[PDB]
Amino acid sequence: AFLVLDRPEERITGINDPRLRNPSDKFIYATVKQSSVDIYFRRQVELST
Amino acid sequence: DHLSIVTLEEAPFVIVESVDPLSGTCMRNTVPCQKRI
Repeated sequence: AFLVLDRPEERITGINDPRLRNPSDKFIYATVKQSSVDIYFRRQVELST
Repeated sequence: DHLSIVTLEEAPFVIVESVDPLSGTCMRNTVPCQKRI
């Protein structure tokens, strides 16, 4: 039982993941300044946080 | 018509934010509101 479920969890399901939809300092998001990704997030309504 | 509505800052219901420094007035998905002191 200990060996079966000592499995770490990694980020999946893209930006739809609610486990880290709310920002916190433990994990860091990043992109490249002045790119298409910056325009996409800046022009999105729900993706403002 | 035109009418005035009271509101109060709440956690997920009414989040009051400062004025937008990029657009200038307010961002998308937001509505201007006033306050007196």
